[PDB]
Amino acid sequence: ADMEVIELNKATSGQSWEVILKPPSFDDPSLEEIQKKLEAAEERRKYQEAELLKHLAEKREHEREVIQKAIEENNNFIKMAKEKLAQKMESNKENREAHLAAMLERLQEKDKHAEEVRKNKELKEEA
Amino acid sequence: MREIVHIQAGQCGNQIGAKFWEIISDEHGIDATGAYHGDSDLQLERINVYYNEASGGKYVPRAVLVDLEPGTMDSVRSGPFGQIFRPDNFVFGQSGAGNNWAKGHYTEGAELVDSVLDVVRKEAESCDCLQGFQLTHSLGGGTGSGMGTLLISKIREEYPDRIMNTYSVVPSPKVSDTVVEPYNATLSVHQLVENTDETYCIDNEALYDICFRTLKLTTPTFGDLNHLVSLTMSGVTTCLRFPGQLNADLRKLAVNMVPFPRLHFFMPGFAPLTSRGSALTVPELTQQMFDAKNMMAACDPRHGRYLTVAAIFRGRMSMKEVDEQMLNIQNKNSSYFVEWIPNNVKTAVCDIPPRGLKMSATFIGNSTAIQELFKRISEQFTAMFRRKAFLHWYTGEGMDEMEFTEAESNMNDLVSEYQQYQEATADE
Amino acid sequence: MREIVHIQAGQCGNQIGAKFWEIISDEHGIDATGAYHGDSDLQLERINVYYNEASGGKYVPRAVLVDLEPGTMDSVRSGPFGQIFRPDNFVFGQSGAGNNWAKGHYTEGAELVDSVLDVVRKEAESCDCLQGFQLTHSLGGGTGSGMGTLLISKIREEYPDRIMNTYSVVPSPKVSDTVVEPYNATLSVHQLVENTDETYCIDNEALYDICFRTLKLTTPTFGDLNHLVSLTMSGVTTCLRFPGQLNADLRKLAVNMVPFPRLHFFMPGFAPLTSRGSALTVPELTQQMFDAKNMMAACDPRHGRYLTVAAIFRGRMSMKEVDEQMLNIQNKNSSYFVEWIPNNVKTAVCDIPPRGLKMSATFIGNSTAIQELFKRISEQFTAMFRRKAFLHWYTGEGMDEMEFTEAESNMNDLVSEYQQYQEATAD
Amino acid sequence: MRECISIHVGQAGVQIGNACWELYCLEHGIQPDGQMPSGDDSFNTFFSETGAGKHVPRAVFVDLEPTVVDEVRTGTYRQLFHPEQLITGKEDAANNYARGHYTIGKEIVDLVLDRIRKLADQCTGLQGFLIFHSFGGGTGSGFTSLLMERLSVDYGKKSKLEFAIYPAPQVSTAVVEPYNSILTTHTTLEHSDCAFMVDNEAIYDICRRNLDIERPTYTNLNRLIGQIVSSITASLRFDGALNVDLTEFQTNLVPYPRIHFPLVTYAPVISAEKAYHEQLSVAEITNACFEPANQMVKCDPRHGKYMACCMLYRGDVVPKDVNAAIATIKTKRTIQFVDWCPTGFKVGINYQPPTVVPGGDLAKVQRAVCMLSNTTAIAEAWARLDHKFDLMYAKRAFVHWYVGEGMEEGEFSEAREDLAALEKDYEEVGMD
Amino acid sequence: MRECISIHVGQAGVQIGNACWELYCLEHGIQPDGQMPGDDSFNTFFSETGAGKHVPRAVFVDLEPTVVDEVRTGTYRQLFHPEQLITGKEDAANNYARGHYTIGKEIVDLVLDRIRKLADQCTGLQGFLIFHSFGGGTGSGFTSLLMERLSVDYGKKSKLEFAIYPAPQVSTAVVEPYNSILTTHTTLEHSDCAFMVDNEAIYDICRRNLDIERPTYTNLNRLIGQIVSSITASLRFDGALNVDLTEFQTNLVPYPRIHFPLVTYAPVISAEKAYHEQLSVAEITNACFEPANQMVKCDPRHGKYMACCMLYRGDVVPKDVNAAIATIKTKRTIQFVDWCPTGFKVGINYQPPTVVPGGDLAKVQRAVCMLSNTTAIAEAWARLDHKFDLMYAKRAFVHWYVGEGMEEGEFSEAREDLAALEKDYEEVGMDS
Ligand SMILES: Nc1nc2c(ncn2[C@@H]2O[C@H](COP(=O)(O)OP(=O)(O)OP(=O)(O)O)[C@@H](O)[C@H]2O)c(=O)[nH]1
Ligand SMILES: Nc1nc2c(ncn2[C@@H]2O[C@H](COP(=O)(O)OP(=O)(O)OP(=O)(O)O)[C@@H](O)[C@H]2O)c(=O)[nH]1
Ligand SMILES: Nc1nc2c(ncn2[C@@H]2O[C@H](COP(=O)(O)OP(=O)(O)OP(=O)(O)O)[C@@H](O)[C@H]2O)c(=O)[nH]1
Ligand SMILES: Nc1nc2c(ncn2[C@@H]2O[C@H](COP(=O)(O)OP(=O)(O)OP(=O)(O)O)[C@@H](O)[C@H]2O)c(=O)[nH]1
Ligand SMILES: [Mg+2]
Ligand SMILES: [Mg+2]
Ligand SMILES: [Mg+2]
Ligand SMILES: [Mg+2]
Repeated sequence: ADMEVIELNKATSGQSWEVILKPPSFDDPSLEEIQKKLEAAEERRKYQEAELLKHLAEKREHEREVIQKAIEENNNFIKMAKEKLAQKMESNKENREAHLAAMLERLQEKDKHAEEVRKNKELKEEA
Repeated sequence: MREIVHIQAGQCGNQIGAKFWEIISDEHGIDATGAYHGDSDLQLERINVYYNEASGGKYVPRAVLVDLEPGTMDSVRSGPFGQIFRPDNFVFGQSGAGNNWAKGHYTEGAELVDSVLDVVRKEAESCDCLQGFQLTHSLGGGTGSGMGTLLISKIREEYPDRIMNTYSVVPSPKVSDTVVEPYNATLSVHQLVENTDETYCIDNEALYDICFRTLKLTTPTFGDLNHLVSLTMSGVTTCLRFPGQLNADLRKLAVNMVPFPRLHFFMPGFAPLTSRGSALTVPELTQQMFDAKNMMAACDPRHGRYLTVAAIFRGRMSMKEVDEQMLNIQNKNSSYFVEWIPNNVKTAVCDIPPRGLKMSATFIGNSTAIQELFKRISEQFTAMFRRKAFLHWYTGEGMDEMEFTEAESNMNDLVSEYQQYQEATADE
Repeated sequence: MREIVHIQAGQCGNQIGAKFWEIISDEHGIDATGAYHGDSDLQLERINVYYNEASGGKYVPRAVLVDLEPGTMDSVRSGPFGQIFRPDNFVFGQSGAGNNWAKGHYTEGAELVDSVLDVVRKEAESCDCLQGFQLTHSLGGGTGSGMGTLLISKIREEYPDRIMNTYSVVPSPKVSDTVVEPYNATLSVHQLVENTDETYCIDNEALYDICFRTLKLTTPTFGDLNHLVSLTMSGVTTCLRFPGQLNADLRKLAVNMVPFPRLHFFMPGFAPLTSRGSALTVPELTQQMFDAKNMMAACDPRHGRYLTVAAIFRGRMSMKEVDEQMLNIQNKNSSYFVEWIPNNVKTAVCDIPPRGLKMSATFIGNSTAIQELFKRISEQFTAMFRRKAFLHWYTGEGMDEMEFTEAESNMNDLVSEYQQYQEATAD
Repeated sequence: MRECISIHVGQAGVQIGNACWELYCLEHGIQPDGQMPSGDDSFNTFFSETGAGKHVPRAVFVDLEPTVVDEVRTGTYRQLFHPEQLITGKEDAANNYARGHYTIGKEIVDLVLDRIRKLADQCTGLQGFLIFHSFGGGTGSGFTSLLMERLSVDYGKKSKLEFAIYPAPQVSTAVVEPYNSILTTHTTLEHSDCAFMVDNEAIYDICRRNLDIERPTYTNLNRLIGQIVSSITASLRFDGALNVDLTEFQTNLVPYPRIHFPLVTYAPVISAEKAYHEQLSVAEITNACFEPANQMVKCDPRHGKYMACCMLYRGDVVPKDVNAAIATIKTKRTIQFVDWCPTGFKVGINYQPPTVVPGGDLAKVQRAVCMLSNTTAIAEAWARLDHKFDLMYAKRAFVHWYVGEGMEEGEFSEAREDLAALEKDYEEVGMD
Repeated sequence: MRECISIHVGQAGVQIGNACWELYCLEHGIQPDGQMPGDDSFNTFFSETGAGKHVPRAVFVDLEPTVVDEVRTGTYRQLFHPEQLITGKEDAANNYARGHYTIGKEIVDLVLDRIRKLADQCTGLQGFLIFHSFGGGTGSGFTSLLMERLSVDYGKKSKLEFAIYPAPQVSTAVVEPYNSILTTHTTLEHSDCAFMVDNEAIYDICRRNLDIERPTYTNLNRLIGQIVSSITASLRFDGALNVDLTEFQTNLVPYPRIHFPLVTYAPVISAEKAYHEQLSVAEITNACFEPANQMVKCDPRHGKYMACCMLYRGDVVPKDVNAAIATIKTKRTIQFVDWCPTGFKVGINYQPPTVVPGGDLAKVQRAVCMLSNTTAIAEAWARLDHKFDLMYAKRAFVHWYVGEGMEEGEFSEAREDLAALEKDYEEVGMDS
């Protein structure tokens, strides 16, 4: 039964009041701050994107280094094959000529001896 | 977040990509000539996510078709929906990649990479609001793996703010083409860890097993394998091409699915499992989420813990029943979800079922069990690398042995990371 | 490797040389006037190896006929096929060599050697692709032995890159009683060891024995001995004259037959053994490879080991049967082939049989048993040299005793070398 | 004149605005073309008038993506709004607060303020702003907090009242919603004067239970939200007597600046398809006010203490029956108030009857009530949200998405520490 | 595009080339005059003149003119231009030293000049296919010299061989093991892949499977041509699965020196019989692991596979191939090394194996050619090495090589290198 009703307002489409059952037991930012925070965030977002592109540029450079390595290795293989073969063809030419020069030296000496035999036959004959 | 630019690279990438285009065209009511002849407004509401509207009522796939060899391009052009593609978007070399990642990434792939960028740039500049890129490729060959990963990093350079998504076909000795597959796959995983946002792991080991064990096909062919891949890709993209609230775009999907940057490798799931020549209730479909038999990656979901899962239900079914069954599947299987990622399973229901089915379910899982797939590749890799077998074909291309040790280390680190979070408890 | 230049020196060389030319002319369908009247294309396919094509359709033997005496040359000109030869190619002196190697090699032979080189140079320069030279001569006389060996060294000096091949008739006391034959033969062997690539050893000891023992000719003449030589020479040159894969040229034959430079002395074999007035089966023919009775050098093939063998079968026979029988003959007789030269027996089959026969077999053997022939010459030589008998015949011509000691040493070394490889094991 | 500008941010804010403005049109007799065939002139606080005699909402609809606002631009009410007040960007905030606040929001913020300034220019006595947004979305969270900050700079002492959608798993769109909620609450705490929170789960369950709707859609939820928003704003749009101006909301419900989160309760929520039932009495609808099943936010007022209670009656309601209803409730229930506040209620009766969208799920009732009570029990909603934040943040799960947009990890620590201080404040205020 | 230049060296290389080019003409519908009345892949092996005639991308070389003169006067004398049929006057007399130095040096530049002119007409040259015997003076010596000069003029451009391994049944020379070891030593570093063909294996298959009493080179080369055509069908046609020069190398060669695949072919049916019926895909696949069908005599049970490439042709379906390979995977008798996870490269062409009309081989519906890297092929090197040692220990025939300018040290170097290769096959067959 103890309920204090207090009228507040009454208008065209309304009415208001307070009902009290018991009394109580115990009686700014700035645009600059905002802009500083948003620009700091944009710089971090741009920095990580820029570092990504720097690393992707490092992978493009590696791609070029492997292609250059492949081309240098093919050219070095050609260089080694060329001088190995030139050495082999020239050693063989020296050897074949040396073998055939030695066999013609033998034949030449035998023909010098033949004229020496002819010389002795001539002095045995006549005299 | 509107347009997606699709790229398909190499034999595998072009084969699964052509199959993707033929399934989603049928679903959207688009014929082989690009003409729309459907009977629903939902079919055209988000048609622009994958198709460009050309001169007079026709729709053309926003697809770039890539290969270092022409044969694959010819077979696609001749195929069922071959004429739907933009002729200028077929980019191909003549040399081939010789099933060598080093040739695709550094030598012949590098010579053709600019021709591809020019075609994808033309497609991207035409976009009112580009979401990003979707690449289908194999990790076992030369072009899809080597050139596909080279393209990702060149596109990363020009479009660093766009989403990079891949459908990556993992090799298996069960359906193998080349002896060096573990090298090509490891060198590609290393690239995907660093440069993609979302990678769907399409394992040939799991697809072969589904065909052989479940579909009872004694001798499965790539057509049998690719029928599962086409149903799976139709299911994972449902959110992107039909009206809906959840994971409607590539970035929203990534934010919901990837808690840690390197852990972006998804294990796709699908029910019902069908063969090419021909039921299923809501509780039956929800159960297949923990069924290794329904997984497209050769991992057991009960072997790990799900970090995040997206479940897509299609066809005429009760949303109330789907909601009840999805709550029950998470509560009953609490031990297979990480406790420190609350409400990590998001469900979506679409009234349009995939081509040929009346009801379906597709699960995009980010599970720590995917480490089994990476461990399998790592063990096949070390078996060859220990003996330096076939290494002259990579070093002959200008590669150093160091890139192999680095690719292997990064992959073992990724396995170690999945294991770390599998064991991670809420009580630190 | 197309043309061969043939040289025949002395009485023996000209006699066996004329017989070679008449057998191969008959086989190739060429008449005494040089005209071809054959029927087969195989007859003319390699006709250029031995014949030049002259004005009109005539074929002329690429042969130089040499002698220090005119008689044998007259005999050849008069003989069967005498007119086939190029008249300018008959080079002869008047003096003779008096069965003295020193006269042929150093005195009379040296005076006529340039006239011969003039004619062989004209033949050799006409060649599109010269294989080399083929010489028929005796080792026991003066011209064939002395001048023939002088010619080899002079021709070698001008053509050091060509093959030098000889058909060398070894003396025997059975046929020829001219006492110094062991000296003339030893001085020639010494020259052949150093300057020829291949020498076919045609032994008069073996030829006499075949005629006497097998052909039952009580008194064989050079005509009877030379009928065997003509059949043997037709057989050994089969590969050079007819289309074929194996030993088709002089260098390919040498590379297949000679493992060591000095060991280039071949023991020719032939079956069937026929008289001048006379068909075996394939197994019968293959057996004769180890039959001393069928060897043209007086050695027993079972006494040594074959370093290399070329077996030539001629006539209408099964190549399959020849292959089966040749495998059986080396498997059954494994102990007579050196183990350290794998697959050292090469077989060839030609559809054209020799003149007068329907089927034949010819064996070119490089056997260590040939040391028996050299030992026989060496013993005959030392028997005379020990006493210095007839030495003034050679020293009178300007020779030193030292050339004799050197020729003897070289020949004993050659015997010692055949023995060394006969005993050589694979170990 | 006491004008109020409504700002609808993101999908939730815009879709709730659709329901609100449709209902205000029904309540004031305004047709979808802005015409009204004309009670009182108080509706002018929410509607300006053009030279052509058409009534235009004093509202701005903002989204970083155009799909949702495009439905408003092409829908039944496309003539009610002028296109300059429907603002959209091209790319959304991808459910990321950092993306909506620091990256995308930053480029459209000036345009929105410019349009707000043009609406404020037409006001003779601008009271302040009513901002509708979700806690969970990248735009509802990030863009709203950025907008609150600039509104404090441009409109110093102007009142800012929020209607905020508290995330619920049943209709949740993102895993990171607890991050966005704590981040936006931290940045907005100092710039808001009063925020009426609405838990999607509470309204989802009221739709299922009271309206027999199997799987409630946003259409169903927003129709219900709209009834509650209409009940709250009724005394600004009609010549009412309680909460007649925006400043009165802070005076009557907010004793301390940070504790500005009243709990909303509404009754009766009756199904339209219900078999012709007898009307609920004043006592019946008042009793329902004190039942947790009728609350907008899930929390237990038995576990807390009231610091203010406002009863907003509507329709066929007599003060005699209200006083009798309140007398019985004090008799039977506890109604514990904090020791420094008197135990009591401020009662308001708005004679304008409860209006429902024809063809909707709600039945037209003769009388209804909306209670706004500032209770310490609402800290249970913050505790739920804070715990989910901690679970993910301990592992830095999904944090890379925010850091990648330019945000620092320190902002997560600052935001969470601020909501930990807020939890302690509710505890301190409820002590005796 | 993707051109391949064929180099045929010596009698064996030229005579095998005769069989191959006759068969390619039959397979592509090219008449002997070069005319052909659409795949177009044949353009990798045939260039086209302004007059529409198709000319092989091939050089035929011999140091003697006899063999090449048969091509110059034969049925296909109009197919090749006379500048691509190169011959000297004097042959190498079965001497490697003459082929490589004395005789080869006089014609080497001319050959390179003609290859350069064929290379000029190539827009995408894959590499070279060199056909030669190991035994002949030209096949061994000239090929070695040519391999060396091609590495200088074309660097690392792919160089693949088809090499005739010597057999006593058809052998022409005693020194063939010397010529084989010397050419292998010189060639090891310049070749990328060498497909060896043992004459005894081809000889025995002709006797057994084709009922030919005494097989001639005509019979052997017809069969060899069939195998070469199978290896090049993937390059000259576009079927279900293709394999280029690079794909052969990558799959079959794990280490640079280990580049000797074993070739197997099935079915080999006599043009007689008729009652042979048609062999299934499984039947022809099984036959490839039978030693009776191998091109080199060796026992694969005594070794381990590191790679297997299956080249199918004709009425073959991928489903049928996979089933056949699956049964092969389960074969205990077929052992692979532990460091090779997968050793199967499959290629399928729709064009059945065409046969020369009047030939010894029957017209089959389907056929297969397997290329396998087995450590068992070291048995062929051991046979060859032993024969070399027997002769070299006594310096038998060595004077023939030394006389041409060669040094004895080259024989020691060559043999030591092949001894290292034997050790390499032993090491590679070991488990890890
Ligand atoms: N599921 C499936 N896997 C395929 C298909 N084609 C190939 N693969 C797999 O992909 C891997 C080979 O990669 P590919 O894409 O074919 O190679 P590539 O890029 O064409 O390389 P090149 O031939 O050098 O141009 C293997 O592990 C195959 O099992 C296909 O159509 N479907
Ligand atoms: N088989 C055979 N041996 C012959 C023939 N004529 C001679 N001989 C042998 O040759 C040796 C004698 O040599 P000749 O050729 O006659 O003498 P030369 O070479 O002409 O020398 P000179 O008579 O001095 O001018 C002896 O061993 C004879 O047995 C022949 O026609 N056939
Ligand atoms: N009650 C209600 N909640 C909604 C509505 N639309 C979205 N939500 C909730 O809002 C949260 C998602 O935030 P949204 O407002 O859709 O996103 P946004 O503000 O547009 O931000 P972005 O799309 O990320 O740029 C989830 O808790 C949803 O359940 C709606 O119409 N009504
Ligand atoms: N399969 C086959 N082997 C052959 C053929 N011709 C020769 N041979 C083999 O090749 C080897 C001999 O080498 P060839 O090629 O004839 O000689 P070449 O290369 O012409 O050298 P030279 O004639 O010495 O200059 C032996 O093993 C023969 O069996 C042929 O047509 N087919
Ligand atoms: Mg391909
Ligand atoms: Mg005389
Ligand atoms: Mg939105
Ligand atoms: Mg030859």
